[PDB]
Amino acid sequence: EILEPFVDPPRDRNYRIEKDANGGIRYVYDEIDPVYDSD
Amino acid sequence: TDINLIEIGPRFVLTPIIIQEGSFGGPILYENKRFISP
Repeated sequence: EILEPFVDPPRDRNYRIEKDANGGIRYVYDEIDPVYDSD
Repeated sequence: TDINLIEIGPRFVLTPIIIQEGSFGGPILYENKRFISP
């Protein structure tokens, strides 16, 4: 199913999109729980 | 009975330089425009 006969056919996230204090882009990651590891 | 204080250990002074919003980056929230570096 190609529409235009001689062109090329058109063609796990760890952060959150949040507005920062200044007004740009701020990334919010998964918080760290302080549970002690088995090792 | 009352209590008195006897000093133990670390006697040290903290000149504020900067306070950021991010974990170790992000926008600057507080900047101390007095600091004279060594």
